[PDB]
Amino acid sequence: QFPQLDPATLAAFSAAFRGELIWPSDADYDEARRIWNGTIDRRPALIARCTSTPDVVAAVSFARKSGLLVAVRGGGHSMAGHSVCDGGIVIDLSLMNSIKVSRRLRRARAQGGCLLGAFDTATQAHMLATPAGVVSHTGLGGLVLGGGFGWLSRKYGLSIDNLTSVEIVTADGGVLTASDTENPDLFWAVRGGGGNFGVVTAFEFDLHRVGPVRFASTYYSLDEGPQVIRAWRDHMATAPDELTWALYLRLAPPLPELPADMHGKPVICAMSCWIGDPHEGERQLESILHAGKPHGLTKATLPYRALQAYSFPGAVVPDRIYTKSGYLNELSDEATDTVLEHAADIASPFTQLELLYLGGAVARVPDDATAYPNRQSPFVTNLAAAWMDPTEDARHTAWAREGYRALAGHLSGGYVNFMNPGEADRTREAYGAAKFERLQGVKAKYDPTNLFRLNQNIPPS
Amino acid sequence: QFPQLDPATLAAFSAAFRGELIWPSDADYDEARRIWNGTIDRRPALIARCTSTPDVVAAVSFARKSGLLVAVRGGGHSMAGHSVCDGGIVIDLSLMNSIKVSRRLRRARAQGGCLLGAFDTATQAHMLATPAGVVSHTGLGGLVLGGGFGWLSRKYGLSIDNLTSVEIVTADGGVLTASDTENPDLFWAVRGGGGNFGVVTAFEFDLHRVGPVRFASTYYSLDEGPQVIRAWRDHMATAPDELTWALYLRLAPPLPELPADMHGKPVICAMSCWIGDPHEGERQLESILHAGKPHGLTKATLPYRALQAYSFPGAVVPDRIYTKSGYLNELSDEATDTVLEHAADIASPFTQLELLYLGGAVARVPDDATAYPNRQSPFVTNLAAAWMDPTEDARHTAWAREGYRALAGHLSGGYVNFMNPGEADRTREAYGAAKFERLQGVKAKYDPTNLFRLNQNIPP
Ligand SMILES: Cc1cc2nc3c(=O)[nH]c(=O)nc-3n(C[C@H](O)[C@H](O)[C@H](O)COP(=O)(O)OP(=O)(O)OC[C@H]3O[C@@H](n4cnc5c(N)ncnc54)[C@H](O)[C@@H]3O)c2cc1C
Ligand SMILES: Cc1cc2nc3c(=O)[nH]c(=O)nc-3n(C[C@H](O)[C@H](O)[C@H](O)COP(=O)(O)OP(=O)(O)OC[C@H]3O[C@@H](n4cnc5c(N)ncnc54)[C@H](O)[C@@H]3O)c2cc1C
Repeated sequence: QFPQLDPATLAAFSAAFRGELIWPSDADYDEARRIWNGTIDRRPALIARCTSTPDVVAAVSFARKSGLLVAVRGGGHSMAGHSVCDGGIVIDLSLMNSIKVSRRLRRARAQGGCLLGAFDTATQAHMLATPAGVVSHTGLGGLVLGGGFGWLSRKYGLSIDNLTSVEIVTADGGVLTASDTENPDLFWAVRGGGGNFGVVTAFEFDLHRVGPVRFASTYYSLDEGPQVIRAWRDHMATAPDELTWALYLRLAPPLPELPADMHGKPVICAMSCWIGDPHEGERQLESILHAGKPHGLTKATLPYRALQAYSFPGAVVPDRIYTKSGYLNELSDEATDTVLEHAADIASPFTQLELLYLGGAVARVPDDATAYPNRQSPFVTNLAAAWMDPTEDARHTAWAREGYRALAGHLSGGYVNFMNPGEADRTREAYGAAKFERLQGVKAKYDPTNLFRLNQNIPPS
Repeated sequence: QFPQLDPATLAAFSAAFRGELIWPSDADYDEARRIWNGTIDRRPALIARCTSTPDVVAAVSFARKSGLLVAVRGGGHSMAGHSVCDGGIVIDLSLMNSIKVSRRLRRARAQGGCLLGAFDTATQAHMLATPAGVVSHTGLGGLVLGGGFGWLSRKYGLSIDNLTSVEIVTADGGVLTASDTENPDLFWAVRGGGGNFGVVTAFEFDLHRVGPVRFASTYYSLDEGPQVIRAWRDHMATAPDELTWALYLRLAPPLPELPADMHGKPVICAMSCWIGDPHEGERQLESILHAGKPHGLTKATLPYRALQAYSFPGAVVPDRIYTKSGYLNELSDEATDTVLEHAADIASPFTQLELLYLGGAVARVPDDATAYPNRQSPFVTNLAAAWMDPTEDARHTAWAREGYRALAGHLSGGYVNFMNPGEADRTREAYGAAKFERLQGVKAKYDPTNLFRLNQNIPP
């Protein structure tokens, strides 16, 4: 926390760095060191709030020369707590939030500290968009480096499936461009390989015209759980790419569109949208609303930016979280009953068991085309415990582990962006042998000293 | 657009500047110089995309020493076309988009090139908010400098009502902080005085906790205009601050919630929300949804970031715009009949005659407390023509001038942020005589040479 640093190397850093520094003595230190996973409480020796690529260069070099453990933070959403370290440096990108958008080229160049909401605002000024996650205050940086999925994915792929190049500052402090024609080995590995390979300071995306989106959300009783999940599973097997439909098993939020009788009870929250013409969307969405008896139905036609900003409306932002996730190739009747059993035990108002269906454009990309594993597994499940009181940490986490272990025979792989702080040992199984090996090769070449290790880490061969 | 420039001056600029420069022969020049108002087609000598306060200092100094006319651009939304110039320099702030939010202090610090949706995204990470306009790709910069109202304004006041300081780069190239206790004269004037005083590089705002908001939108046939508008004006006179309710007279959008038989027909779009508990919200909104026979009802409970991003679902972004706007102290029956007459002439899809009701927290601030005029006038009406084809410019433009002149007997003042490119002459009437005089005194102190004149200009 207060390590001795060489004064000369510190002075050099300072003259070269135009951003803001935050030291452990400063009034804003405790707030700046907080990340969205409030169970992570770590005290860096320094927070370096970078404002340009040269800033990031100066910070990487200063960390390398100084031997400080490097944490890189984009939006701070790491479910594993990777964006803050004890005793090291946080290379904080959050003030690097610029997006340039060319309407004529349908192209966006976004800085590596951008929030999704900032990105979506900029592109939707021209009615353009590309795929990213569903929660507006997520960081673009960590999400895209992991793959990145959300509302537009079945139609347009992962965020990485629309990435055309990056600017990246590597461990030696060099700046590189990686694309299909420049450093293509590196460009393959950052598309799903995390922060393993250097600090991405700029992402370039291809964009799509995305007009108003017919959206519906509704709640079903858990009593109809088997019928609704089976309807969903079967429907999605053959659904148009334009339909996206997610199920979130949760306590029903105390909202006026729901009967007060249902408040605080476990329910299925079904969220769905049609990426395409809204009169077609009305017809498609209507055909799936009656999976069970619907309650608290909201239907609306939203600009895409509002659909992005919609998840997940509540009075409280949860302080503490714990996730256990994996992919499924098939969702059997026995797996569904497991899901529903564990759902009924849910305790916190903020906890959910989510069941996502990917496939569509995501699956049509050849497996070896990026470092993202598991394109062929269309289902994702996430036991996302979330709560407030730290005295309850044991009970919440036990809930998520029990559900995972009960589902374990059905699960395969794992999305790097959904790993928790105790899942370092999941990296090889999540990527697979062929992928984990080619990633190690690229690690050996670009970060042979493993300067970047506060991520779902790939050690160099 | 290709002036002769001094090599020493230019070299000084280059050395001190760390942003991106765009010259006329660059491939991204034509796209960079386009602003929201597509009727404004202008060619600067230079576009300087600043990336920090010292960038802005360098660009201001350079423009002053070169005698380049200065345009300042935050989000490019100027209804008057002020953010681009022929032959000058555009100090383009769009890359200065960062926001720091303290949860513990309920405070944010936003750079001068931020977009509303970026600001709202950052503060809503902590369930916090402060009032701003209703379209997210609007620039925070020009919006706040002229006042700024939107959904949270009845409860929480104008954007400026929540501003506690600014960092500003003045015409002589100095950097200054202005607040209630530091250069308070300048702090009074930037709250409503536009970009007249320098380039704001950071805005600091107090925030409020804003959770899920109950929201409703519905359409009424224009036939029921007299009773709908009367219901609205009478109800807003005594409405809780928590309720915001606006009317948009327009051709009905081809949305699936509206019957096919109303598409493109003359309607009132009523948009409302309750800033407060959503169960109370459901009750209050139910009470106003039958002002006439409702059609195409949407009700949702939305995070505030989604309410902000909502205005408005449409598949085409309008290229050309022209606005005529005023305040009303009262909306009589004859004024009502006048607006309904002119709304029935709307014969194209993207134009709106908007009818807003402000008051609440906005009218509770003493009138001399900021440079924003017209706090005691609750109504704003905006004839907002919007269209695509340049050959139609004269027809749309005429529609809006005709409505404004028919209403002119009822109208007073004007919101600076709704002025068209031909309304330079309205500045005095907008502010009123006492404000405009206090404003010219501040202008003589901070911008005596009127370097910053591409705004609703206040000469010193
Ligand atoms: C509420 C919530 C909702 C989510 N929803 C979705 C979703 O819908 N879809 C989805 O795909 N994912 C989603 N996620 C998971 C998310 O993708 C990961 O948490 C992601 O890692 C967050 O990125 P970030 O920059 O905010 O996080 P950080 O904690 O800042 O960073 C995460 C990791 O990326 C590295 N990193 C970040 N930026 C850079 C950069 N510019 N260059 C190099 N390395 C970098 C960090 O070192 C760290 O290892 C969500 C997360 C949260 C908390
Ligand atoms: C679709 C749309 C919706 C709108 N809705 C609302 C609304 O709901 N409520 C509302 O109050 N207003 C609203 N407006 C009006 C808006 O407030 C003005 O158009 C505002 O001037 C736009 O700010 P800007 O930075 O985007 O524009 P710009 O064209 O970039 O700038 C406008 C003026 O501000 C100056 N300027 C901009 N940034 C700075 C800065 N950082 N420092 C100094 N000078 C600066 C410019 O020189 C120019 O004179 C809206 C505008 C549009 C186009």
